[PDB]
Amino acid sequence: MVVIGEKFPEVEVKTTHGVIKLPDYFAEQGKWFVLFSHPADCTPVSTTEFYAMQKRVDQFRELGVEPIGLSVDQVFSHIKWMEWIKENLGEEITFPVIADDRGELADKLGMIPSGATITARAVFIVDDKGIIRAIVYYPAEVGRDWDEILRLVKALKVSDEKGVALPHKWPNNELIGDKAIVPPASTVDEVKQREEAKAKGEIESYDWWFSYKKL
Amino acid sequence: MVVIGEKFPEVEVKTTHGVIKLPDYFAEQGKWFVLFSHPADCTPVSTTEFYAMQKRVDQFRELGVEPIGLSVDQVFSHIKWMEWIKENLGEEITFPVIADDRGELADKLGMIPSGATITARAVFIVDDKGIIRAIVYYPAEVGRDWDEILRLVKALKVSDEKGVALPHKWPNNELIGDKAIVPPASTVDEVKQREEAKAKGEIESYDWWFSYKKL
Amino acid sequence: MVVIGEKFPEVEVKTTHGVIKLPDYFAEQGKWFVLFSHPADFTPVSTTEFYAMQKRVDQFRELGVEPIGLSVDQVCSHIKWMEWIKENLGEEITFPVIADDRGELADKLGMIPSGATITARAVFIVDDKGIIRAIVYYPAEVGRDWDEILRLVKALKVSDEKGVALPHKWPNNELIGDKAIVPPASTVDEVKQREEAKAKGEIESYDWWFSYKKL
Amino acid sequence: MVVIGEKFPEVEVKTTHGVIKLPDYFAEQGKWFVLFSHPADFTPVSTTEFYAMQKRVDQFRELGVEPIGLSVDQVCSHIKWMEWIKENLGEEITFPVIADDRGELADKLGMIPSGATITARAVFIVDDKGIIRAIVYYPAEVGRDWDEILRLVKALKVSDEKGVALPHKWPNNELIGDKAIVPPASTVDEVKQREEAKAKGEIESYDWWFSYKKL
Amino acid sequence: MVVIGEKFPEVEVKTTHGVIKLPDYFAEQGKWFVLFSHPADFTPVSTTEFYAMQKRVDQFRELGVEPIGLSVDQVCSHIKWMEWIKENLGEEITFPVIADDRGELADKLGMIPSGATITARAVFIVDDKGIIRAIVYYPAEVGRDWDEILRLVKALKVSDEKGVALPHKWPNNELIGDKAIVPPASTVDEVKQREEAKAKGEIESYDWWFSYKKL
Amino acid sequence: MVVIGEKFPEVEVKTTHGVIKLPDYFAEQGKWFVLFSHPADCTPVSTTEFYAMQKRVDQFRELGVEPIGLSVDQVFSHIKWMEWIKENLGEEITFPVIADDRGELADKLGMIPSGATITARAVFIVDDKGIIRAIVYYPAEVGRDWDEILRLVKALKVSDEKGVALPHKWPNNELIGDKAIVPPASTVDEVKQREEAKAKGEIESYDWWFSYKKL
Amino acid sequence: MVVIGEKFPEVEVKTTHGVIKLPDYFAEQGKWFVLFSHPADCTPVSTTEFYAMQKRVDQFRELGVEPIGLSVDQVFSHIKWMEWIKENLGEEITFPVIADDRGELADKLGMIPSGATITARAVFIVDDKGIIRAIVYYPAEVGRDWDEILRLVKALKVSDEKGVALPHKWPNNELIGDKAIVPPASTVDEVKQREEAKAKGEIESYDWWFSYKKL
Amino acid sequence: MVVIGEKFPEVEVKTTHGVIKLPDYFAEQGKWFVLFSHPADFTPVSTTEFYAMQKRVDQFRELGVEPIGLSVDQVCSHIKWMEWIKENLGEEITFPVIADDRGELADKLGMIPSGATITARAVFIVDDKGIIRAIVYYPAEVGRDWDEILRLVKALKVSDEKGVALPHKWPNNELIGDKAIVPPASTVDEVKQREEAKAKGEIESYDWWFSYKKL
Amino acid sequence: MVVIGEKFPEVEVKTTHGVIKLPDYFAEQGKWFVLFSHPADFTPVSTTEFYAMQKRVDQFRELGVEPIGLSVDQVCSHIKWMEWIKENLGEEITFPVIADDRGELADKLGMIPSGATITARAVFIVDDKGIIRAIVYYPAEVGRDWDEILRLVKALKVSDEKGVALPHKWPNNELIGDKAIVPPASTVDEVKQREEAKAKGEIESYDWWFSYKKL
Ligand SMILES: *CC(=O)c1ccc2ccccc2c1
Ligand SMILES: *CC(=O)c1ccc2ccccc2c1
Ligand SMILES: *CC(=O)c1ccc2ccccc2c1
Ligand SMILES: *CC(=O)c1ccc2ccccc2c1
Ligand SMILES: *CC(=O)c1ccc2ccccc2c1
Ligand SMILES: *CC(=O)c1ccc2ccccc2c1
Ligand SMILES: *CC(=O)c1ccc2ccccc2c1
Ligand SMILES: *CC(=O)c1ccc2ccccc2c1
Repeated sequence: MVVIGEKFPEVEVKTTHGVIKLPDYFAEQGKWFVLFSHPADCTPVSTTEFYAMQKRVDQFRELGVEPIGLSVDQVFSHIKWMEWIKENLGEEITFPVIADDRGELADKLGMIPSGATITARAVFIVDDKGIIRAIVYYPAEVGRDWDEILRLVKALKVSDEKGVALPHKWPNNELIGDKAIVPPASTVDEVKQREEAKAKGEIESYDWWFSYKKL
Repeated sequence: MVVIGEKFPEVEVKTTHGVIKLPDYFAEQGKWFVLFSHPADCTPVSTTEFYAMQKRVDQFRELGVEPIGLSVDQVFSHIKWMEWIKENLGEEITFPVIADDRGELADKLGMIPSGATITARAVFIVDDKGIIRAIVYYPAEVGRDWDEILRLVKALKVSDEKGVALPHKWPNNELIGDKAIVPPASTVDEVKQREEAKAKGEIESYDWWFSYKKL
Repeated sequence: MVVIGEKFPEVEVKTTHGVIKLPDYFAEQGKWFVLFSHPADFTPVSTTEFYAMQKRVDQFRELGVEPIGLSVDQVCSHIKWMEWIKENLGEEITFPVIADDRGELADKLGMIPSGATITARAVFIVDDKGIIRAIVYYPAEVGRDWDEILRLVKALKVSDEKGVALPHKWPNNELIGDKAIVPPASTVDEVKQREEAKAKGEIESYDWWFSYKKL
Repeated sequence: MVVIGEKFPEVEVKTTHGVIKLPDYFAEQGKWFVLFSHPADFTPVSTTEFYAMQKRVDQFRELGVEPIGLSVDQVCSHIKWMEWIKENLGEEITFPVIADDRGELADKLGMIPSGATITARAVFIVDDKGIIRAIVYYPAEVGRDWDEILRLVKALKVSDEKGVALPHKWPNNELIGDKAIVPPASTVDEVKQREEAKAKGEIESYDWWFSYKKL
Repeated sequence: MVVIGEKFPEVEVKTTHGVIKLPDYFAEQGKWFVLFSHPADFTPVSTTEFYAMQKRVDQFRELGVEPIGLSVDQVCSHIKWMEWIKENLGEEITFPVIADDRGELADKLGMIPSGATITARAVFIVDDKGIIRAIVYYPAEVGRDWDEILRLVKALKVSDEKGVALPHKWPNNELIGDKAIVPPASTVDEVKQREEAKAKGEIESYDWWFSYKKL
Repeated sequence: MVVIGEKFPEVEVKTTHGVIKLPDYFAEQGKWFVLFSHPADCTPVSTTEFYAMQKRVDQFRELGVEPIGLSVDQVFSHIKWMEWIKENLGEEITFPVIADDRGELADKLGMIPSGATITARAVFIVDDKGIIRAIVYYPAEVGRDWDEILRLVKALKVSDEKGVALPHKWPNNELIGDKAIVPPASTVDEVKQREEAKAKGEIESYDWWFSYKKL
Repeated sequence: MVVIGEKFPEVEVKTTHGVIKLPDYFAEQGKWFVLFSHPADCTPVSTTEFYAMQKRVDQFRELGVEPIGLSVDQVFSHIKWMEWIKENLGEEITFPVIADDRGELADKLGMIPSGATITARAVFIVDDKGIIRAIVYYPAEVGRDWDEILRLVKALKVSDEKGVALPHKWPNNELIGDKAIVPPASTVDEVKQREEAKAKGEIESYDWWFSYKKL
Repeated sequence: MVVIGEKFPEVEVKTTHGVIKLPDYFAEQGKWFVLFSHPADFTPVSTTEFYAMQKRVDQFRELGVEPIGLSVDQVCSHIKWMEWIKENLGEEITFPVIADDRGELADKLGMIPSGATITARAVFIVDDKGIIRAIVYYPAEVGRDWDEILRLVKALKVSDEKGVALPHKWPNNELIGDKAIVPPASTVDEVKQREEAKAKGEIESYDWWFSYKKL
Repeated sequence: MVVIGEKFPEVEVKTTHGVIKLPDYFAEQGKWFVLFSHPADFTPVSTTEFYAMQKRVDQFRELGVEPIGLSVDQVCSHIKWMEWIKENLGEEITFPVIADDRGELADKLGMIPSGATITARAVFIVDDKGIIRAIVYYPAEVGRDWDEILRLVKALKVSDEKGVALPHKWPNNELIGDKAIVPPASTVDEVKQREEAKAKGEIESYDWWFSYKKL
């Protein structure tokens, strides 16, 4: 019961890093946060996701995006589980993990499938304004791909710094490559695009179909 | 607005290939469908993405999954855009594209962003039984990856046809590789199965809940 | 839904020249507007229409009448259509083009043919009081004639300011010529003037009702 | 939300010994169950309680009463917690533990304290007929005493077998010792019956209502 | 009907010590109170319980908690029953006994069994803030044990002033003995804090969550 | 809640002489019952009415009317209070006393003095048909007069064996005296039913005003 | 349906002394009223009742209570009937007699028996505060006793004036005599000072609850 | 409330001859009834009218009409009134007397004068069809004349049994005598027939409309 | 729709004596009026009645009451009818006759029979106050008797001047004769000659309530 572009509910949650409020603990220091949920149905796949997210927690943090886990568990079970991951899989877990009980956040963030209080492997990208910028709902049985979520958060970043729209499989589109397209003029072209085209920058056009930055 | 597991609503949707009873046009014939969705026809990102997904439509077709597009527009715009893609890109669109003007289904499926009348870049994987099986909600500025929607529907089909859960980034997991994950022992008697199955060597395991097999 | 002499509905809508409300945005600067709706962008007959009435827009502008296009598309590809016309036809486009979606305004002006969702070729003359003065509905397959809408607007301005009525084919009429028609004598006392003003050479007449003056 | 004597709510619970029907599963084999809710897994007080219940689970079972745990946790981390107990405290847990996520059963039993979402330390004695016979609600911070729940169960059993009432701190009451208390005479034939029984010395008494017999 | 941690309902009731507003009488005058409810006056089990409660009312009061009885009876015959106890059992009841007719409070406290009018054998520990700390509903047939209620009140105090949690059967726990339990490390930084304080000799542990200090 | 002539509510309720059903227990043997309910508050007055009712229960019984007390007490307190009567006022109470629960029978009869949750001093005379013959509601503070209730019952009997009406203060009226009043004739036929063989044998005529059965 | 203690329903009723509001005429005059009622005018038993009521109207009024009859008849019939009374019985009825057509007031007070449209023989003693202090409901077939109502009123004024409670058959109780009952002690301190007062001899008692004083 | 020709209300009325259905207890045996209403029994004028109605009750009965009295009184006091008349005046009243309680039928027939509560002196001649044939309303102060009601009833019977009209003071008319007036000729051919019959001796007449035949 | 005692409705009526407001046209002169309605002019029975009213209009007027006719006719037909009466029956008609337009006064006076639009033979006695004292409703077929209406008006006037009630058929009563009936009022001052004259023969009596004097 949330959509893209809606404010994250600014709620109080107990994590393995204190008790925080979400678009305060991250939005205040101008941080995005990738809030990824977990069912308690499948928790060997959750383990692989936690091993992978820590395996690539630098890439998220270099981007200025804070990973933050979530599940309907208690904190003590999570710290014990993450210590198991450190012991068996040789990997710390450095990001916080929310512990919502009775699934209040998942009810107010729409992560509860109907007929089962948890079946969704949900990911929310929330920007430094607190805007829910992208949602993913994998099934419990299929572990996600954090390379894809890395690509999505890189694309959300680039579209924010450079105001562009990011093609399919950017930056490995088969037609284009890594070139991000400037959103087409919703008014007369001259307002920005003719001023800023290859006459006055690297906002070069692509056969008059669009303007790309390659940036 | 909708969640996984929840039934796909019954709705009559007009498409470039006719008018269909959407949850049943594929279910009755035993097909899955990736109801994906773009903001507006002829947008360059949506064009790169229709191109890419029709270039992967074969791989969606070996898996019994039928692509279908959606947009809050008219079939006229869909067909005009499809024949632009036809002539100008060296490939033609071979999947129905819904005209959901009036936003009857996008509202229903939570597909429009907050404060908008246009649709986001959504994907709904719906299975042969008409059950919403997966969702993603990319924003308009970021285009999907269909390789990672192959991997999600490849993994969904494998989990349905073999009763296994699939790890992070399967079949490219860094702990396991392509080996699935068998359901964890959720019973003390079933736990005793996993220490003997590991000892028997039938499956590999880490801790009687994280058990994986080459299958 | 509308008829002649009815107030043009108060509507807020986006255009290639920005977002305006157009019962009275053109009436604020005391100008008339010829709202013409065409079926689809990048269709050749609509392109000939737009090119021709850009070719003759200085004649509409001189008359204090502001052309404004319309179709159920985006300002996206309205701008791109204008750019294509500029390139391949050597002609700018200098008038707003409403991107009324959902067929909202087109449903209030009743210019969606029954059994369709694409606009016909409608034209509405609206005067600087916000009142509809003429409607035409050409079918989608027949391009209009802007020379005739221009003749309409010249004649209808002349009637508006000089209190006259204009004949068929004015100012090229076979009987009268370019002379207008004075309001018919709808009273016995007025018949006295006409039967007498005809004998002073201010107006010519066929009878006391068919009285016309050179102006 | 439940009271003594009320029938235990008919529910499905996923224990660590499979999925069972509560009022029934223990009813068929002529068994009571002491259902005790603890707040969370890997909790210190809960771990002392689980260790102490295992140390005297046989005393509960030779009474015909089967301890069953409960928590807002998951069957994974119940076994993992019970495995921790096995090698750290040397006492392997042999009774089921309900993994009542979303607290729903807890919500029906009023085991969730005010404002919280985790459970308190509740105990429900339920007999063969699925009737709640006793309830305690300790706070999360105070560990229960299973010797008092044993004493309560022993007394609850004797009052059914032998139709008596049991004195305070039976079988170590100050006034009586281990003699039970016959139900008080509630009519004038029963008071004369009691005084005649006290005359024949079958029972002792302090008065006609407070009459007790060794049993 | 009420649960742990709830505010004791604000109500005035008449006792053998006068009419008192009870969540406020000994709340304002700075004391906890143990509200215990017996089914009827001149009941033998209730008589043994009142005898025992007066035997350990000194121990209750020296802890700052005041016993208060309750029954669906009159203040008349409450005093008559206490008088009977005084001559027959040779010790005088010093604590107030609420006489709530028609079971107003006894339904506000969910303290009458199902299919009954008489009250069960309930106990409510309430702190000086008016907060229900613990609840124990015993069946009419089983007399309570006030040594367990003393243990629970001692532990509730020690948990309030010393900010700890108390193990099962404290201060005679099997694993620990009389030593309290420090609240578990709910954060990974607190996990290091417990790990380091363990190598400071002031708490010892079997793990980072199960830590128990000396007092 | 009940009026004259209305059925006594068929209720089962527990007495000092065992659980009985009211309109039926006494109508079995076709004898009436006088149900007198006292408040549980003003014990001293009720003590004097129980003493008086016992002093004249022989006169009530030989009339075929069974006294039956009622109160919102417990049978233990009741039949310890009646023993107090026997011990301090020297007469055994020998009539049943309903110890009703919640005052349910008080609600069935509307004997509640307003504002309070207790009873007034009600008296219901119910005949061998379960019909309420008379109703008295004294206040809690004023004892009744059973002698008056004696002559009300004697009159209610004699009015049934003879079909008469009984004058004021019968049989000690100062005008009419002992003699009853045969109901005045309400049909011409009844007029000759009153003028039969010496006017029904031995009913006399006062002057001509009424006929009476003197004895 | 009105019980002891309820405010008398404020009604406007016609009487043989004009139209009068009931909880005003006597309340706003310092007087209580004994509102009695007979079934029908001119009936011999009701005539004896009216004769006796007029014979002791002086005793009633010197006591502060003034009688007011009532019937479901007309004021005209009361006037005629009282003329018969004055001529034949030689007593001029002085008190007002209500006449309520449709029996609305009699319906508010439950004065009409079931299976009847006429009134029974009711008596409502109401104090100057407007509160119903006593009710009796005799049937039509039994004439009332105004000596009993007079004793009740004498006894019920003394309760208001002297703040006591009056025993059975006061002032001719077979235990006490004419001495009233002081409020029972409802506190252990009150109990103590009750034995002190008995020792000092101001009151005399059978127990600490049954204390009486000679006035 | 009723007019001539209106069907007499169907009502059950308690007479002194038992309950009867009033319009048709006499319509069944083909008797008319003269319903006459007096203010009250034991009224001096009403007694003279009842005496006189008895003194000519045979003339009414031998003529097919049944007298029936009415008052707002009880059926007794009619019986007692006839007994006073039978002994003091020597006439035993043979006709029934209605006693409508609470003025039901009096309201229906409009015989309660304005500002009063008892009936006036009404007379309703009702024929064996249940049709009100005549109405008189004398005031309470003026006794009626039953000879006028006799000649009115004789005239009504003649006019029904001869189809004729009866003159003023028939059969003692000044102009005509005992001869009855034939219905006036309401048609020109009926006029001619009357003139023919006048010139036949079949009728006499002062005009075609004022024709009378001896009968 | 009117009853005895009401004020005669204030109306404007056109009579053969002019247009009057009749409730007060006669009231102002201090005169009663007997308003009588016949069905139609040139009706035979109506003609005998009009002849008879004129025969005794003197003894109506020497008594203070003015006859006034009424019918739903036109005044012109009224005078033509009086003229017919004068020439044929040889007598004037000196009282007014109302013509009401389609019966307004007749319909509000209930003079119109059921299922008809003409009047019946109604009579209304109206005193100088404008109060309806007596009503008769004869049918159209039965002529009235003005000697009885005289006796009624004599009796009404005697009752108003002498304050008595007139017996049946006064002054030709069978029992009393021509003597009136003195009121049963008490009037302590007045009732002394009611006793002495009772033995002086001035006031005779059949009983204490049935008393009559020569007047
Ligand atoms: C959670 C998990 O490991 C697992 C494995 C296999 C499954 C098959 C079908 C449905 C759910 C499954 C979950
Ligand atoms: C499977 C699961 O949920 C879980 C919870 C806690 C754990 C602690 C240590 C090792 C493994 C765990 C697994
Ligand atoms: C969908 C749209 O706006 C569009 C843009 C360009 C086109 C070119 C050729 C044919 C159809 C087109 C449609
Ligand atoms: C609507 C839009 O964004 C767009 C972009 C590029 C186009 C190229 C050719 C034709 C139409 C276009 C529309
Ligand atoms: C009020 C009540 O229930 C009561 C009153 C007097 C008593 C005397 C002795 C024993 C019990 C009593 C109870
Ligand atoms: C019950 C009793 O003894 C008592 C005493 C005095 C009272 C005064 C006013 C109202 C009720 C009372 C009851
Ligand atoms: C029942 C009634 O109205 C009645 C009864 C006896 C009577 C005696 C004398 C006079 C009137 C009576 C009326
Ligand atoms: C009501 C009734 O029966 C009644 C009323 C007045 C009377 C006066 C005199 C004689 C009898 C009467 C009866």
